[PDB]
Amino acid sequence: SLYGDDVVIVAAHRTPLCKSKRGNFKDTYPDDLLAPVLRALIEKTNLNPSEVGDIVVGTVLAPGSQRASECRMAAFYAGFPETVAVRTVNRQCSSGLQAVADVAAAIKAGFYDIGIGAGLESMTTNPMAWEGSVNPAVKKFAQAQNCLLPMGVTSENVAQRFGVSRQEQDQAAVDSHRKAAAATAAGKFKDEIIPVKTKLVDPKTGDEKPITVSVDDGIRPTTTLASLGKLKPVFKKDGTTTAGNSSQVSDGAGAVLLMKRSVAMQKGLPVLGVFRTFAAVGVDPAIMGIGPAVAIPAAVKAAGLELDDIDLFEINEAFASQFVYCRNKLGLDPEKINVNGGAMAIGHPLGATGARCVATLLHEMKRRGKDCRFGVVSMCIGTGMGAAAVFERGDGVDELRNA
Amino acid sequence: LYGDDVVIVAAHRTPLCKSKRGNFKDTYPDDLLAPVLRALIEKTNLNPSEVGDIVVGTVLAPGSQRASECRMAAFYAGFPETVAVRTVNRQCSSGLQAVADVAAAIKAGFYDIGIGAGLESMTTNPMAWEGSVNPAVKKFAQAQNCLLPMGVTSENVAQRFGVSRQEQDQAAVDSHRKAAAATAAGKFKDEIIPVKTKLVDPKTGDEKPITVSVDDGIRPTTTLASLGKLKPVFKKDGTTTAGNSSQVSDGAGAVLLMKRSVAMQKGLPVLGVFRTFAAVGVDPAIMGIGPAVAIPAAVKAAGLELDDIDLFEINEAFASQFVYCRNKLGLDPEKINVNGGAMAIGHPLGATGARCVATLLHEMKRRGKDCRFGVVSMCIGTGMGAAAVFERGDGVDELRNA
Repeated sequence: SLYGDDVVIVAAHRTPLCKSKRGNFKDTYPDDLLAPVLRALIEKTNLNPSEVGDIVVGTVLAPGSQRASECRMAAFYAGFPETVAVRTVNRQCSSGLQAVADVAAAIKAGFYDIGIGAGLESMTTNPMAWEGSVNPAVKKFAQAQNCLLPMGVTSENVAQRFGVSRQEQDQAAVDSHRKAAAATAAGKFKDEIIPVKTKLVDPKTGDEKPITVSVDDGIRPTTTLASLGKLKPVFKKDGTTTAGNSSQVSDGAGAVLLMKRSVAMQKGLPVLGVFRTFAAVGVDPAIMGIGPAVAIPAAVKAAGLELDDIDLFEINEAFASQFVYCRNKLGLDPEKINVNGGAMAIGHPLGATGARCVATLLHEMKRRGKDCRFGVVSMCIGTGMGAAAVFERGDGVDELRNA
Repeated sequence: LYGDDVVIVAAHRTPLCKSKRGNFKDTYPDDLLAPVLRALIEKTNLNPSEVGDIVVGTVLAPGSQRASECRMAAFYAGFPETVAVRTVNRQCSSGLQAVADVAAAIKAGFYDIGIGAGLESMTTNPMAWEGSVNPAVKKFAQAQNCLLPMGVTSENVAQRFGVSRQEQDQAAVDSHRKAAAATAAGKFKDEIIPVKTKLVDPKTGDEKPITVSVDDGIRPTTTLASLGKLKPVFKKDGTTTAGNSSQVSDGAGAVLLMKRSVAMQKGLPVLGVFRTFAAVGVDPAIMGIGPAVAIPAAVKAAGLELDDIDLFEINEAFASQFVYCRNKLGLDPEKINVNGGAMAIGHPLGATGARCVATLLHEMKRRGKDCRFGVVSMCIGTGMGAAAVFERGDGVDELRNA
């Protein structure tokens, strides 16, 4: 593997993430979430958009064709010419990270030299609901039947099977809001976030007003064990999974600009990160939350590393039950995980998460300096999968600062 | 025979059947995909746990549900829980995109073996927009043009480039004639996996077991006269009809790819070699021109000239654009869709790009070493083209027992 052939990240950005239905993107079309982050990649690197080989968008809930069309339209809004192709990918909860891995694979394979891996979801717009009938033949395959379990039921399965208590779950949620509030106040999301200029429509009156959205509106600084303790189980009468220890339903987008190192160098673009490895593995659909416990070791091993060699993690907080389980199972230092908070506090627009987390991870690794050399993005995946990617810290920031 | 080449060791498809009225009208999408996934591992005697990913190109359904359905299909096919699955969507090219994604992943070192597949049940999933359109589209002409009916872009191509009604209808006549001849000669037997399913009789309401083994959309009695009776579908004065457009269909295709060195280790004969892939953007208003741009790109990348291509599978989305692309590129009509195309056998959107790899490679196999290079290509809704160059595999010639 030649140095100049490394797949590097030269920019990684995200919209704020907002609460679906009631939050600040409730009246914002999906294409208007994606376009700003696509445009930002171009504008921040001064890249001619015609040089982009593909735009790959992880996105989960919408009718396939309409959403792929919306992504094409977003690229046009963002100033891309007709010559730049666009596509979507779906590996459920991992889709945004899958998109980034697809671009890395395509560059490594010599399909093109520059690509955009993005993620997009408007959970305001698209409900999570099965349409039409289920093949009765599913009765013959128990694991296929288990693909139909509500995600929240798999959460309860994990908590029950592995003994994750209500307090452990709620504590993780308290920690997520604390860290997210602290990071926001400390300016730690300023670099990654692209503010979105949109509007709010009053359903009561019909009045519209503009708003510029810059912060993740799901963070609740008053979240405590006591407040979380009052919430009722959502999926099981004597259960432990609640709205307060599950990811938030959210709207948002993320985008990452990747290219061959040699191309970045020729263009004089500071390197934010280097893509190293990616793993996507199957696990029991009934306990899909265990995904990261299997995927992280796979990706880390592929990189020639051990778990102790990873300095920072973005492990999605789909449910506190499975987040806590994975952290404990892998024996990871809690202080190295979701250091600026996670999806319980800032939300989980399904397709956006995997891509936006690359931005959150890399910008944090950037700020933490050269010792924060390796980072992992990982998440569990509905229907029983885990994905993980290993990234290496770029030196662009240091070279600029010490110029 | 470089050990790192991405090779195809098996490529198969279901029959393709007319949506709503054809033989898969009562067949769930998972039951279209499962048989082809199973066939890939049975025919190669491969333990399914060795497959690194199953990537399914599929277009019309709600994303999450269909990705779930694909995981379910893999379970039906006998794959273990450890094998991951995902879907991709680049509209009409999705099935070919899936194959390219697997080739890229293998080349990149992500895994050594993968399945690229395509699936569509157009019986199950309508092509209709949901919710409102963003008012912003009015400010971006090219974005607005993404909302044009595919059939309107067909008219745009026919009018702009002067493709007559007769030229369009003749391509359809040819497609049915070739498909009929190929079916009768048994030329689809290698690629087709018969599907055991159920059919509800439209007149009696009885349910019967059937085995579907042939494409049910072929109409050997198709003539210029019969096509002439048809009325334009998209414009009152149009030349695009149901008869010179692809059929709306249900079906699936799947391709098993691996590093050459792994195929060699396992003693698996090589059906084809993946060489190059291009996906390019074009004017949405004339999306049908996709192949005229994508084919030269993929061929150039492979170090070849157009004349070096021995066989083409260029999707017959609309005779208008099919004829345009054939003419624009100056291709030998005799080397394109030699066993018929989508006007005769159908176009289940996501399945087409994958099933065409099977159609292409099995024909290159039968045609012998002279048929060395082939291309799969198609236009893409919203204004893209895709093309892949494949090389004919040497099959048993490279094995230990050669």
